[PDB]
Amino acid sequence: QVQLVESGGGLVGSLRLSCAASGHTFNYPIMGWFRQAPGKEREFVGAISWSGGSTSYADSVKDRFTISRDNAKNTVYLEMNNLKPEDTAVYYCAAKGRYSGGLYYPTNYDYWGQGTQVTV
Amino acid sequence: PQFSIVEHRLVSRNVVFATGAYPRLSLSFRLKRNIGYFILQTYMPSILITILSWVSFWINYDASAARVALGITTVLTMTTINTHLRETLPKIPYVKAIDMYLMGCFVFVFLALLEYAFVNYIFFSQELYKGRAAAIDRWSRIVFPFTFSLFNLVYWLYYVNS
Amino acid sequence: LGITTVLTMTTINTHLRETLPKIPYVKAIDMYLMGCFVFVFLALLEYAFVNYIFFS
Ligand SMILES: *[C@@H]1O[C@H](CO)[C@@H](O[C@@H]2O[C@H](CO)[C@@H](O[C@@H]3O[C@H](CO[C@H]4O[C@H](CO)[C@@H](O)[C@H](O[C@H]5O[C@H](CO)[C@@H](O)[C@H](O)[C@@H]5O)[C@@H]4O)[C@@H](O)[C@H](O[C@H]4O[C@H](CO)[C@@H](O)[C@H](O)[C@@H]4O)[C@@H]3O)[C@H](O)[C@H]2NC(C)=O)[C@H](O)[C@H]1NC(C)=O
Repeated sequence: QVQLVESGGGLVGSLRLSCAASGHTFNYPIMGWFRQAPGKEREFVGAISWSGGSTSYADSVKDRFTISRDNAKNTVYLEMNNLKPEDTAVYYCAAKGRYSGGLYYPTNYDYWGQGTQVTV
Repeated sequence: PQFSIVEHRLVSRNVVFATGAYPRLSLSFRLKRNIGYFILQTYMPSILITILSWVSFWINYDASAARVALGITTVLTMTTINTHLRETLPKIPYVKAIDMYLMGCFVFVFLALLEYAFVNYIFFSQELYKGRAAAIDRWSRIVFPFTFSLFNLVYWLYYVNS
Repeated sequence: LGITTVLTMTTINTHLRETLPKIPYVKAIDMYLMGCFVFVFLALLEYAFVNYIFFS
């Protein structure tokens, strides 16, 4: 199993969220960020791959946000640059198995963090 | 393992042949190699063998057998390092970066034996017979490490930075 | 004797170079072999200065 914990929540601008992972992360090469708020479905935000560094972003945050990693610390970071009011949501860090399906779908992610509320 | 994909790019074109113009789509990847494997396996052993050469200048100059054995062993090992690698990759007819590095190291370890030839000739055959014998070793114990370090710095500052 | 052991330690590395994929990161066995090498390498630096100090 893999355990995730996140930090950087609370009311807001610019901000950084962080996700720390422990356990058998080798079975889970890709880490993804998701967000949700009342009355709406969970949204895909972006993803990072351990040891590869490749990223992809949802068009709603493309060119605004960026995601990075520290392989030695086993931490994943999402740079909340240039926030806007509609970004209000609980942001979840999650892990994806090596042979799960597409990135954009939350059902493909096994282990989920506690999630940080942000207010804007 | 060997590469990390810096980027991928999508293209669309028409290609013309004698039989007509045809649609083309192209998918491209920019692959950049991971140097850590070669640092651990090839470059570091070459440096260590080069350092092993400099032990020659600390052995007394009248222990000819030891000086010669160590120098010739270094040269032989460097030649074997040179020849082993090129079996793992195509026999392409030009010098690669690692080839230039290994040939420079060969030059250093070869001059580190021509140096013993010089000192021995000056000592046994031609201040020359007492002092100059020690003077050459005294120079070399710093000159060779200094020159090799300068060469290494320049090599990396060419290939990585430009 | 010293240099001959140094050659042998590298000879082990040149074989372990072959049996496994050309991975970038250092493996547990590599951490051991390079641990042995520094012992074998220092064992030659030991005489290098014993010779120097004695004949100096
Ligand atoms: C790996 O290596 C390969 C080969 O080097 C790379 O492939 C090349 O990628 C580039 C993009 O990075 C491609 O250029 C684009 O090509 C298309 C098609 O252009 C063709 O078709 C047009 C329609 O008929 C035609 O007009 C064009 O000819 C005109 O334009 C060219 C411009 O180069 C000019 O030289 C000619 O004289 C003509 O004026 C041509 O036949 C096109 O859609 C793209 O245009 C964009 O960029 C241009 C920049 O000037 C801009 O003006 C446009 O508005 C638009 O934004 C662009 O030219 C190129 O065709 C590929 N070459 C081959 C041989 O496949 C690949 O990128 C590398 N990959 C990696 C990952 O590194």
